Amino acid sequence: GHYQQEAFEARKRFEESTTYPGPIRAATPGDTRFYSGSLESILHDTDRHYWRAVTDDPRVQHLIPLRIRFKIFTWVTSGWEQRMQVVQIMAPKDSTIAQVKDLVIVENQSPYLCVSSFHLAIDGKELDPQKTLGEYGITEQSQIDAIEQNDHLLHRDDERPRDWTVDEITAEDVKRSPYKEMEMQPLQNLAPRYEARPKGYFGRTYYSGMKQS
Amino acid sequence: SRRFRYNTKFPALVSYNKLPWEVVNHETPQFHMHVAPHYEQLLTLAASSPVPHIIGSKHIDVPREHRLRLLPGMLYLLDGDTLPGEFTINRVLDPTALQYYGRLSSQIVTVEAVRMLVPDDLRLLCNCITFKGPLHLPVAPYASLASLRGASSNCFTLYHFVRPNRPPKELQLEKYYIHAPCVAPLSEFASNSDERGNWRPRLQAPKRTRRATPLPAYRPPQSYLMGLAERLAVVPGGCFGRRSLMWGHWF
Amino acid sequence: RADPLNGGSSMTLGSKGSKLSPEPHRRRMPWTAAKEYVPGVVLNARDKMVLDGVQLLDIESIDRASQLDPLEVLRAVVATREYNISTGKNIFQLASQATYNGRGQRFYRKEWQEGTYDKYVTLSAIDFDRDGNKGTAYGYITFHGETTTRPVQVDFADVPGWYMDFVEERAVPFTGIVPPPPSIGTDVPVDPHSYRLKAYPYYDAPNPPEFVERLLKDRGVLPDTP
Amino acid sequence: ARAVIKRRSPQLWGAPGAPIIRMRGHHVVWKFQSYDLVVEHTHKRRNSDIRLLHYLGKHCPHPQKSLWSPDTPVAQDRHLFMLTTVDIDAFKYWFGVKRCRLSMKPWALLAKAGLLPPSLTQNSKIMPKPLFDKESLMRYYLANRKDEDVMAREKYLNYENSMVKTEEERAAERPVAPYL
Amino acid sequence: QTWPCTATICAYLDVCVEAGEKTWAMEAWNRYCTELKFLEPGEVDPKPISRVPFSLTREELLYLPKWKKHFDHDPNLDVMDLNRFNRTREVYLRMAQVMLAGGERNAFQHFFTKLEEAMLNKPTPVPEPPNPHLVRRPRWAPYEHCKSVHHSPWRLQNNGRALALGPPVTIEDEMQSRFFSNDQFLVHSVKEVLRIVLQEHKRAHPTECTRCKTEAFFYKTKDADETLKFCDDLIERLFASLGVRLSNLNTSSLLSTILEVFRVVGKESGAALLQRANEFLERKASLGDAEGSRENLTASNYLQVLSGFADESAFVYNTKKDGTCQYKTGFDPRTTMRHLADVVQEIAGNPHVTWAADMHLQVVETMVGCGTMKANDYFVRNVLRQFSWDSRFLEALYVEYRRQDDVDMWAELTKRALVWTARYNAPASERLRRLIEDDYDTIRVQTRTFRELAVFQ
Amino acid sequence: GLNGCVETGRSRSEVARDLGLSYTRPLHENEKKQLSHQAVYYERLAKFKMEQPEAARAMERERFVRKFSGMFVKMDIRSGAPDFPSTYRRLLGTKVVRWASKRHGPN
Amino acid sequence: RQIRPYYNLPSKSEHGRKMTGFLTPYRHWMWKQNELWRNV
Amino acid sequence: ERGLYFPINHRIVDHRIAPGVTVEETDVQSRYRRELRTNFATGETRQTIAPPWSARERPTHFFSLRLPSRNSVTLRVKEMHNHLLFSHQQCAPMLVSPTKLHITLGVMTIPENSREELVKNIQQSMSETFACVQPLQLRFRGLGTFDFGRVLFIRVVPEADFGRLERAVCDIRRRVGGVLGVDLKGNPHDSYVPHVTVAKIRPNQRQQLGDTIPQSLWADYQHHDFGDVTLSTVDLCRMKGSPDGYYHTEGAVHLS
Amino acid sequence: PWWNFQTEHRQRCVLMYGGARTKNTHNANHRVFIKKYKRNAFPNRTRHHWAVSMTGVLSQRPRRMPWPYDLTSLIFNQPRQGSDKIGYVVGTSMLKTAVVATNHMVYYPKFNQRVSRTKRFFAHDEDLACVEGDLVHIKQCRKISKYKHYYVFSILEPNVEGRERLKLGLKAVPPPLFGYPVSRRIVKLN
RNA sequence: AAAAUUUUAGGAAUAGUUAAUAAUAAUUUAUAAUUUUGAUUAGAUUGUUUUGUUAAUGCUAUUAGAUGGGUGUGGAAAAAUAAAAAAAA
Ligand SMILES: [Mg+2]
Ligand SMILES: [Mg+2]
Ligand SMILES: [Mg+2]
Ligand SMILES: [Mg+2]
Repeated sequence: GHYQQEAFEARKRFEESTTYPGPIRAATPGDTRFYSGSLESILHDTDRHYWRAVTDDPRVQHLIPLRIRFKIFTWVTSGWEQRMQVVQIMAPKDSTIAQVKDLVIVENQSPYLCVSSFHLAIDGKELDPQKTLGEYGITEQSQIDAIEQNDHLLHRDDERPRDWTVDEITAEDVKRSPYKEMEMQPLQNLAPRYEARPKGYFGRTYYSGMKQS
Repeated sequence: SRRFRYNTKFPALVSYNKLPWEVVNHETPQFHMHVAPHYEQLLTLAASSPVPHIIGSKHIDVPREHRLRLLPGMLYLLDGDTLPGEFTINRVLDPTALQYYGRLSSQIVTVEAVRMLVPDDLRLLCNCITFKGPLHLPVAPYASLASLRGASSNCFTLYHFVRPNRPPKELQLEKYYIHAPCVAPLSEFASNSDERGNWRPRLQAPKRTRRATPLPAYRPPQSYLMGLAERLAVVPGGCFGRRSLMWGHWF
Repeated sequence: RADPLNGGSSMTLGSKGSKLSPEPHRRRMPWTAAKEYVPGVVLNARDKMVLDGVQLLDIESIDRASQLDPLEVLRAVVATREYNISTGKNIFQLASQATYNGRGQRFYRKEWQEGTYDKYVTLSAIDFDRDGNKGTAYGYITFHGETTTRPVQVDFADVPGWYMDFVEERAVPFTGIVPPPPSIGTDVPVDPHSYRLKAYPYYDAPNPPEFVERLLKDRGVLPDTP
Repeated sequence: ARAVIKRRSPQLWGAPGAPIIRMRGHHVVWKFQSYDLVVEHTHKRRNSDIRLLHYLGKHCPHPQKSLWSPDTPVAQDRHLFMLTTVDIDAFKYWFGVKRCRLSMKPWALLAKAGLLPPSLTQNSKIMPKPLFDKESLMRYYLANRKDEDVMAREKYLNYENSMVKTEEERAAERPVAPYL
Repeated sequence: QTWPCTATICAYLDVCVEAGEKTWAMEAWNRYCTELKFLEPGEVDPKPISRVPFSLTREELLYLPKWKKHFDHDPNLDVMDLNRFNRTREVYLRMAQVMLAGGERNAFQHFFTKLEEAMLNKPTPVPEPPNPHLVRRPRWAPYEHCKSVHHSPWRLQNNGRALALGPPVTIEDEMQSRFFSNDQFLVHSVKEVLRIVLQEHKRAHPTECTRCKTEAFFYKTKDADETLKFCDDLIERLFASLGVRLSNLNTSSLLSTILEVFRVVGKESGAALLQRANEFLERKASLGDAEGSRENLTASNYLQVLSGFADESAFVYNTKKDGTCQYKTGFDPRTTMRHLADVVQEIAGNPHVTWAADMHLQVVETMVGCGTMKANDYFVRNVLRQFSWDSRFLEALYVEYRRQDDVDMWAELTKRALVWTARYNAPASERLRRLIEDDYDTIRVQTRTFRELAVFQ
Repeated sequence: GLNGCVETGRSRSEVARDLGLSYTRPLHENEKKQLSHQAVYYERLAKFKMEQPEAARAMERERFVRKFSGMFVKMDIRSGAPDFPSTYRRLLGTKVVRWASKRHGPN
Repeated sequence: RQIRPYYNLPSKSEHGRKMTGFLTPYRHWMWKQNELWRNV
Repeated sequence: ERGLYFPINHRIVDHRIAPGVTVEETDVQSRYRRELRTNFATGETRQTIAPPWSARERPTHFFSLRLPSRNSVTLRVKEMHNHLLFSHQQCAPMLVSPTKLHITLGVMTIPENSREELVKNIQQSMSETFACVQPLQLRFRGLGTFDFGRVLFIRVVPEADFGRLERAVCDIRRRVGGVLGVDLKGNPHDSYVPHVTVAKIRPNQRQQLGDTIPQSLWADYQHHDFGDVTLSTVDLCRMKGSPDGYYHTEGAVHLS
Repeated sequence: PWWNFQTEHRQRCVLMYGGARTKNTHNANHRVFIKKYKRNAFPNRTRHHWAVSMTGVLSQRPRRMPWPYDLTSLIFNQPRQGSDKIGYVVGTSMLKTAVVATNHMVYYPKFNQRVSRTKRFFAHDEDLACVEGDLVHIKQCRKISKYKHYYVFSILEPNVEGRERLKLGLKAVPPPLFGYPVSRRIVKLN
């Protein structure tokens, strides 16, 4: 927006400076890990946990915190939901999209995400695994989605998982997959104990961006 | 209610209370529900001022390789009826789905046909909408649609490529909401028109010997009502408006 | 929050209203949004005294010993139809009888046409589920000569309060596409003789005299003798 | 939001709710009974002090003879007295800035004091509640309605800033010769 | 006793200008910004941040008294380093504006001359990055769960992901003033000085620069001629100092401000404005020695043109004579509407000019004044559904309705327009509401709430 | 590099970091070994999840489903007590059998 | 509370409450009047 | 069950995301403790950073403390090399030859036209700076990285005569870059971090070798002790690997 | 009214004029100890309970109350009490963790005199600067692990001696000769 | 998230356990943590403006109220009789 081009412009015009001595690192502090509060808060690299009234020299970011969004199927106890889960890496500035995929694959802790091969895409357009972030103008503000193999097959009832509400889960598939790990047959402590949302939550029509009545 | 600051409550990995991500399914009617009122705005824009990638010629051709890094998001208008290379054809005859093109068909070009096209690999999509006849909107000379024969051979088509089962974002229609005026009502007073001398001004309000005919006497409703719509926070019709003004509800 | 009643004025609790805003007051419960509702209890409540002296059979009772005279069956059917309209007419009961399932016709519920209230629905399309009398009904709301831009699921289609009137003019075949009717301000140039506005944003109706009588005869202004 | 509602002492909207100004005292033989005007939350606990925002004052509901003043042949002044201590700055703060609520009996007090117009619940049952119709009201309104800017200026001085700067104090505050 | 940094000085001088008190600005100047310099070839850059930040050696810690070790974040410590980016030219500019504001020529001439000279002969200082604590920063969010522009199916709701309602007011499309080159800032400064001339003219004669409250609006004030002389001399001084360099920088804001001066102070009809702007752009295309291909007038300029036509046809409404309207002496609706028409043709021709609600408002008003009775049609076609609008529209339009043939049309059109206000989230203003109320005997349209009336009585 | 920053609040390890200095006492074998074993966690992990996605995915299933089982799911003042046995000692004999003593550390 | 008079729309149900708040147009009008007063 | 219910190390809020997001819309996962892992752990070091214009140009000459024969340093670095090559022989192009070991006291860009005037002047001012300073005994233990893990070096511990060094350096810094304007890659009012560069990855190499020296190699030597050394000799050098088996030396000063 | 005599009382409900509204808690109760165990077997190893126990904390006689007037508040201005402590480093067996012994003050108002007590803290020092026997400055901060809320802010006095001892490969300080006291007699010869 | 104040006449060891790594480890790494400056078990006991006596540093009272988890709702668990809190005209 405004900030992005204001700051970009500032950087560009600061690099074209003929006469500059350079900063004095005695006067340019880092950040603290020691501050009041229980929680550990991670901030921007231009921001600090103390009050610094003076504006620091624009620096170029050598690690860009990319976000990569996946579709996930959550078990909500009335059936399946499809919602969004982000992975966040720190990708070196000049890195190749191939290498970004690799970073992503190493940084997800959910067993339900990276199972098959996937392609990174911005606004639906696939990206070259061959080229740099520099060419595609990826600023960390950019919206980057992630498209799996079977994802265009989801409109069917096959690839989309089958919930024990409406479908048989058989001795075939009780020993395999999320179905196994879930423990459908109720135990005393009630099993993994997932989140539940009831049937009448959204009314008769499910959640939409457009008001349907 | 406002959205809260951060989630410190539940582990992130499990993600817990999350509004479901909305996905647009091309098999169903709902698809069109999203895409249609966009199209109309789009066409309206095309009727007034030029937009670059809207009008094009002789379809498009790309390799199998670069197919998905080029196509998705693409929207363009062609003169004739020719269906894209390598697409299985699905006719949309189902009435419900059709229904959403109502506004676009009555107050813009009449819709002759709708077509859902799916490729060999099934991973792409094309929404193909064939209009018949001239627009019911006026078209300007310097506008994009003025470069087309189908308007102003009376059939022409709109082609929209997209990926299936994606959120109603990455079909890109919102870049088109640029608003340009229809200059038709003022074209009458331009130096170009010869009916500009048949115009005569009303500078002064005419002398009034009458009052407005009093409205029909009020019949108080006979049935049972749900109570004050004010206190129930119902907008005046349950339709539109502010809950402070209770006009037009039962009283 | 968004749209209060009389701004914030807190001088009583009831001073606020029966809801604070149209929007859901907790974000975790969406359905609490302010709608316009209908008395479901009374308007379902179908009369079982029309079903007296009948002998209805059942769906899966097909047996030879089970069923009865064709005359008996006929009067049973008539008593069942009489059972279903026993309050008012459901939309899918109106629409199945009209040509083309009543596409294009204007469905108004009773209370929408009386008092200063003026509203109806131009039906876009209909789905009958296996059962009639239930289903999904889509259309364009028209409120005081103002019309919707796109179709919407018609709410409370299943509650039997509905009336409509069959006009051949409005009928549309399943081939074509139901057009949204014109909103009288914009697409059709406004005219007084064809359409006059019942009530407008700052207007409200004058006092009916007998209500006033009742209220004064209540508060004890106008006396009342047994 | 309690599973088993505490049945006897219900309230609106959960805890602790709005700040409200209440009148309360421990119950005793009527001869000695006093009340407290207290700003506090909507949901009280066992002891009223846990949620207590401020202490607005003592109120004694016993008409008193004024022995403090010298016995006065003026008729009015020898009516009995009713004694109340208001803290008016915390009142105007809590009510004005913090937007309080009000129970009814405190309202009646604050009315006798000229802080608030008399309550909703004070009824001379002599008069009835009024009637209304829009077009008569409208005739009266068309008859008298002030000018736009006069009214805007009213709303300005009442709600927004009151103290303003007339020409003279401007002229008095602007720097003189060596820096002018 | 906090030493104001340069930024602060700017802010306070902005308040000084708007207040037009030179006295404040002089004391403020004299105390704090005196020794403020410019940047020269020898001078270096943003100066680095030189402060230590404050610590204690163990002997400082142990042997000092308690107060010596007490650090509250105190300005005056970082003042030196808040000023490391050299915003001085801004201060000089504001100071010019003030000396002009308080009506003193010599001082103004001084500041503006210094500024001009330094702007031509000294390097452009490196601008400061956006301050984290004022303008914040764009934290990352996916925009996925959002209200999906067509949400309510009665209208177009704006949305966080994209803006579908079109701009309510035209924006100049220039970066923040500090990012400019030195030459560019010189230009900017002239436009600034003009803007202040205008503002001062509106503080002197508030009646004449309000649209159509008084017939006084139609005739030049004495002392306006001297003013315009000043403006002309100024602009010609800009073309005299800056040479061919002007061919390389944005004149858009400058032009729009000149046009707005010759629309407001001296009063020029729309045709005169369009002419002036074209002659100006000719001048700027010619001074640069090239093949021409002039830049077209950008959206803001056209906004000034159109409001020019709107000034042209304007009416004092409901004189106490119960006479309909008073008009600009020597007004021809035909010619006016002719020029407006071919001007809108001109605009809508050019693809790069964005339309806003205000431009449409100037147009609509020009219609209403001209007795065109097409105002409705234009409004409903080009505005109503597609913009977030004022009730100013409905004001001009009610004036239009009033002039129709029969009464029922008046009533019904007006009522319908109120329904417009209720549907389209325009909170019909008190001006409009009063304009409707005035005719109550004729049209019988109630404007007030029930509540509002009761309470009122 | 021996002093902390008073206004910044950063420790001496910090200002030493910034002046690009290292005050680090000579290390014995314990510390060198622990540290050297810690540095490499990410190489080891990277190699693991690239070369052997299955074993990884099994273990992840464990963690994920585990989060939903167990004592607390919610992280509130109770769950989020850094010292559970200490702040609730009044649970320790009867209700809570996990802990035999109220104090395992300095405080 | 919200006053439910006897001439409100009676609900016939054995599974729930005996009287739904729904109004005779008279009661609605009346309510509007009293409300106006309180607005004052 | 083996510890705290929510381990304190796992409690992390990301404020660089957004106010509403993580409550409702989506949840963001990351391994957040790679980023938090600190300057001591990674082995990073903050060197005086160059202004952009100076950042563009290559350095030409540098100041160096010359290491004598028979060092503890050179010996132990040789042992370190052997160990490293036996572990991974991919290091082989990274490693600096034990013959080229020197301490880097600061780095500098000299233009080729004014070359003679500047070497003369520098050498003179340098000789004046160190006239009073007697030899320096410095301690070397620990490793650290410059340039994002591309340059791997031995630290100079401020436990010894180092103090004097810092004054000494900070004098030439204010002469060489302050007095006669010369490009020191940093600001002359700031002090350079003295170091012994052990392994390095140059721009040309970076394609076959990789973008960062993997920390698995030098992890175990990260805190290793290379010992004490006394230094009497200061050099100003132009960078050529060829001429002596050592860097081509344009000037010298003896500390005595 | 607490100032009125036993026989002077009239109403128990109110204070007629002013003063303090007091509740008489009955201080003299003859409260007693119950003896539930034989003197031979008491169900505790260390300490035995034979009489009524005095039950307060700070209600507890003779009163010992928090004194924030010692050296630490003398040198520092603390935002919150205990946000700063000066101490000696005792032991580093835990990576990046310096244990610190620190004195604070208690006041006995009965005897009008002070005592210093001592307390241990875990301080987080990134980077392991501290050696045993350093005089350090220590601050309150973010909860770091279960027991560490303090971090090493500054070394006032390093251990020059101890560091040199380390460089040579020996421990910073010799390990204490005897451990904790015992109730046994350990006969271990040669 | 912490800091200070903590009882028993005759006094010994305590333990899902410390610290680093990290959204790891029912077998990660380490010379680990609490204690005689009185720990942990066990006894008694409702914690840091409330009383009584007294000229007075003292002595002698102060109620009551937060008792784990197991589809985790809710802004917050305080959620299973025991009000004396007007709870959407
Ligand atoms: Mg709120
Ligand atoms: Mg603790
Ligand atoms: Mg116990
Ligand atoms: Mg339980």
